[PDB]
Amino acid sequence: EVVMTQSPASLSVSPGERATLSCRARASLGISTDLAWYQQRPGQAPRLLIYGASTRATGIPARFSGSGSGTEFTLTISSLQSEDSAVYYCQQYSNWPLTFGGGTKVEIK
Amino acid sequence: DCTMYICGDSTECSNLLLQYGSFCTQLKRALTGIAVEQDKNTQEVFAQV
Amino acid sequence: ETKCTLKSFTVEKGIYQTSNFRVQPTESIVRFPNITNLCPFDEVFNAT
Repeated sequence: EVVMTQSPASLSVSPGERATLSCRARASLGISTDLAWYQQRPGQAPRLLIYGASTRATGIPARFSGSGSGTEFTLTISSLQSEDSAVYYCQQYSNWPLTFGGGTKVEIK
Repeated sequence: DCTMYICGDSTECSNLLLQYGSFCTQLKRALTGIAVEQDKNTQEVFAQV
Repeated sequence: ETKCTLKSFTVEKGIYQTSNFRVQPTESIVRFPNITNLCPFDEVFNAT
Protein backbone atom coordinates (compact mmCIF):
# COMPACT_ATOMS: atom_id res chain seq x y z
CA GLU A 1 0.00 0.00 0.00
CA VAL A 2 0.90 3.70 0.18
CA VAL A 3 2.09 4.93 3.59
CA MET A 4 3.27 8.50 4.14
CA THR A 5 5.47 9.95 6.89
CA GLN A 6 4.79 13.33 8.52
CA SER A 7 7.84 14.99 10.10
CA PRO A 8 8.85 16.66 12.37
CA ALA A 9 6.99 14.83 15.14
CA SER A 10 6.11 18.08 16.94
CA LEU A 11 7.08 21.56 15.79
CA SER A 12 8.08 24.26 18.28
CA VAL A 13 8.26 27.85 16.98
CA SER A 14 7.39 31.24 18.42
CA PRO A 15 4.46 33.27 17.05
CA GLY A 16 5.47 35.54 14.21
CA GLU A 17 7.94 32.99 12.81
CA ARG A 18 7.08 30.92 9.74
CA ALA A 19 6.41 27.25 10.49
CA THR A 20 7.15 24.63 7.83
CA LEU A 21 5.58 21.15 7.78
CA SER A 22 6.74 18.43 5.38
CA CYS A 23 4.55 15.44 4.48
CA ARG A 24 6.32 12.83 2.34
CA ALA A 25 4.78 9.63 0.95
CA ARG A 26 6.63 6.36 0.35
CA ALA A 27 5.60 5.77 -3.26
CA SER A 28 7.85 4.54 -6.05
CA LEU A 29 5.97 6.57 -8.68
CA GLY A 30 4.71 9.40 -6.46
CA ILE A 31 1.41 11.08 -5.70
CA SER A 32 1.38 13.89 -8.34
CA THR A 33 0.02 16.74 -6.20
CA ASP A 34 -2.92 14.66 -4.90
CA LEU A 35 -2.40 15.64 -1.27
CA ALA A 36 -4.54 17.41 1.33
CA TRP A 37 -3.87 18.99 4.72
CA TYR A 38 -6.12 18.90 7.79
CA GLN A 39 -6.35 20.61 11.18
CA GLN A 40 -7.77 18.94 14.31
CA ARG A 41 -8.18 21.12 17.38
CA PRO A 42 -8.83 19.20 20.62
CA GLY A 43 -12.53 18.68 21.18
CA GLN A 44 -14.39 19.64 18.01
CA ALA A 45 -14.13 17.72 14.75
CA PRO A 46 -11.18 18.32 12.39
CA ARG A 47 -11.40 21.02 9.72
CA LEU A 48 -9.82 20.98 6.27
CA LEU A 49 -6.83 23.21 5.51
CA ILE A 50 -5.93 22.76 1.82
CA TYR A 51 -7.21 20.53 -0.98
CA GLY A 52 -4.70 19.66 -3.67
CA ALA A 53 -1.10 20.81 -3.79
CA SER A 54 -1.57 24.57 -3.45
CA THR A 55 -5.14 25.83 -3.83
CA ARG A 56 -7.23 26.57 -0.73
CA ALA A 57 -10.90 25.87 -0.11
CA THR A 58 -13.46 28.54 0.68
CA GLY A 59 -13.27 29.86 4.23
CA ILE A 60 -9.53 29.34 4.79
CA PRO A 61 -7.59 32.33 6.19
CA ALA A 62 -4.59 33.62 4.22
CA ARG A 63 -2.18 32.36 6.91
CA PHE A 64 -2.07 28.86 5.40
CA SER A 65 0.02 28.09 2.31
CA GLY A 66 0.95 24.82 0.62
CA SER A 67 3.83 23.78 -1.63
CA GLY A 68 5.53 20.76 -3.14
CA SER A 69 5.03 18.37 -6.04
CA GLY A 70 5.82 14.79 -7.02
CA THR A 71 7.21 13.29 -3.82
CA GLU A 72 8.08 16.17 -1.44
CA PHE A 73 5.34 18.48 -0.15
CA THR A 74 5.90 21.35 2.28
CA LEU A 75 3.25 23.38 4.11
CA THR A 76 4.14 26.85 5.39
CA ILE A 77 2.16 28.92 7.91
CA SER A 78 2.75 32.61 8.65
CA SER A 79 1.55 34.82 11.52
CA LEU A 80 0.63 32.11 14.01
CA GLN A 81 -2.00 32.79 16.68
CA SER A 82 -3.42 30.89 19.65
CA GLU A 83 -6.03 29.09 17.52
CA ASP A 84 -3.34 27.38 15.41
CA SER A 85 -2.38 25.00 18.25
CA ALA A 86 -3.83 21.81 16.79
CA VAL A 87 -2.85 18.42 15.38
CA TYR A 88 -2.13 18.56 11.65
CA TYR A 89 -2.60 15.69 9.18
CA CYS A 90 -2.07 14.92 5.49
CA GLN A 91 -3.92 12.44 3.26
CA GLN A 92 -3.16 11.39 -0.32
CA TYR A 93 -6.19 10.80 -2.57
CA SER A 94 -4.18 9.15 -5.35
CA ASN A 95 -4.40 5.40 -4.64
CA TRP A 96 -6.87 3.38 -2.60
CA PRO A 97 -5.25 2.78 0.76
CA LEU A 98 -7.23 5.79 2.00
CA THR A 99 -5.28 6.86 5.10
CA PHE A 100 -4.27 9.99 7.00
CA GLY A 101 -0.91 11.35 8.10
CA GLY A 102 1.26 10.13 10.93
CA GLY A 103 0.18 12.96 13.23
CA THR A 104 1.96 16.26 13.87
CA LYS A 105 1.30 18.22 17.08
CA VAL A 106 2.60 21.76 16.58
CA GLU A 107 3.44 23.71 19.73
CA ILE A 108 3.44 27.48 20.29
CA LYS A 109 6.40 28.90 22.20
CA ASP B 1 18.87 -39.94 -36.07
CA CYS B 2 15.25 -38.82 -35.81
CA THR B 3 15.20 -38.31 -32.04
CA MET B 4 18.02 -35.75 -31.97
CA TYR B 5 17.21 -34.01 -35.27
CA ILE B 6 13.46 -33.55 -34.80
CA CYS B 7 13.55 -33.01 -31.02
CA GLY B 8 16.17 -31.05 -29.12
CA ASP B 9 16.70 -33.76 -26.47
CA SER B 10 13.27 -32.95 -24.99
CA THR B 11 11.25 -35.67 -23.26
CA GLU B 12 7.86 -34.22 -24.24
CA CYS B 13 8.84 -34.04 -27.91
CA SER B 14 9.92 -37.69 -27.85
CA ASN B 15 6.69 -38.69 -26.10
CA LEU B 16 4.68 -36.96 -28.82
CA LEU B 17 6.93 -38.47 -31.51
CA LEU B 18 6.27 -42.06 -30.40
CA GLN B 19 2.61 -41.46 -31.32
CA TYR B 20 3.46 -41.54 -35.05
CA GLY B 21 4.53 -45.20 -35.10
CA SER B 22 7.29 -46.37 -37.46
CA PHE B 23 8.03 -43.28 -39.58
CA CYS B 24 11.76 -43.70 -38.81
CA THR B 25 12.15 -47.48 -38.78
CA GLN B 26 11.48 -47.17 -42.51
CA LEU B 27 13.73 -44.10 -42.81
CA LYS B 28 16.59 -45.73 -40.90
CA ARG B 29 16.51 -48.81 -43.17
CA ALA B 30 16.73 -47.15 -46.60
CA LEU B 31 19.99 -45.43 -45.65
CA THR B 32 21.53 -48.71 -44.49
CA GLY B 33 20.44 -50.31 -47.75
CA ILE B 34 22.07 -47.47 -49.69
CA ALA B 35 25.27 -47.85 -47.67
CA VAL B 36 25.41 -51.60 -48.32
CA GLU B 37 24.79 -50.99 -52.02
CA GLN B 38 27.61 -48.43 -52.11
CA ASP B 39 29.96 -50.88 -50.41
CA LYS B 40 29.05 -53.55 -52.97
CA ASN B 41 29.43 -51.18 -55.94
CA THR B 42 33.14 -50.54 -55.39
CA GLN B 43 33.79 -54.27 -54.94
CA GLU B 44 31.92 -55.34 -58.08
CA VAL B 45 34.25 -53.23 -60.25
CA PHE B 46 37.77 -53.66 -58.85
CA ALA B 47 37.68 -57.07 -57.11
CA GLN B 48 37.93 -59.14 -60.29
CA VAL B 49 41.23 -61.01 -59.74
CA GLU C 1 18.54 -54.58 -26.52
CA THR C 2 19.27 -55.73 -30.07
CA LYS C 3 16.62 -58.45 -29.69
CA CYS C 4 14.21 -55.79 -28.42
CA THR C 5 14.99 -53.57 -31.42
CA LEU C 6 14.46 -56.38 -33.93
CA LYS C 7 11.24 -57.55 -32.19
CA SER C 8 12.51 -61.15 -32.31
CA PHE C 9 14.26 -63.72 -30.12
CA THR C 10 17.01 -65.03 -32.45
CA VAL C 11 19.43 -62.60 -34.10
CA GLU C 12 21.61 -63.67 -37.02
CA LYS C 13 25.27 -62.78 -37.51
CA GLY C 14 26.00 -59.20 -38.50
CA ILE C 15 26.42 -55.64 -37.28
CA TYR C 16 23.41 -53.55 -36.24
CA GLN C 17 22.81 -49.87 -35.48
CA THR C 18 20.90 -50.22 -32.23
CA SER C 19 20.55 -46.92 -30.38
CA ASN C 20 22.34 -43.72 -29.33
CA PHE C 21 24.23 -42.77 -26.17
CA ARG C 22 24.26 -39.33 -24.53
CA VAL C 23 25.84 -37.86 -21.40
CA GLN C 24 23.46 -36.84 -18.61
CA PRO C 25 23.84 -33.53 -16.76
CA THR C 26 25.43 -33.24 -13.32
CA GLU C 27 23.51 -30.30 -11.82
CA SER C 28 21.50 -27.20 -12.74
CA ILE C 29 22.68 -23.60 -12.46
CA VAL C 30 20.61 -20.42 -12.38
CA ARG C 31 21.82 -16.89 -13.20
CA PHE C 32 19.72 -13.75 -12.67
CA PRO C 33 20.38 -10.00 -12.51
CA ASN C 34 20.80 -8.45 -9.07
CA ILE C 35 17.51 -6.66 -8.36
CA THR C 36 15.87 -6.44 -4.93
CA ASN C 37 13.27 -3.65 -4.85
CA LEU C 38 9.61 -4.58 -5.19
CA CYS C 39 7.64 -3.59 -8.27
CA PRO C 40 5.09 -0.75 -7.84
CA PHE C 41 2.01 -2.57 -9.16
CA ASP C 42 -0.36 -1.15 -6.53
CA GLU C 43 -0.48 2.32 -8.11
CA VAL C 44 -1.59 0.92 -11.47
CA PHE C 45 -4.39 -1.32 -10.19
CA ASN C 46 -5.52 1.04 -7.38
CA ALA C 47 -5.96 4.50 -8.91
CA THR C 48 -8.30 7.18 -7.58
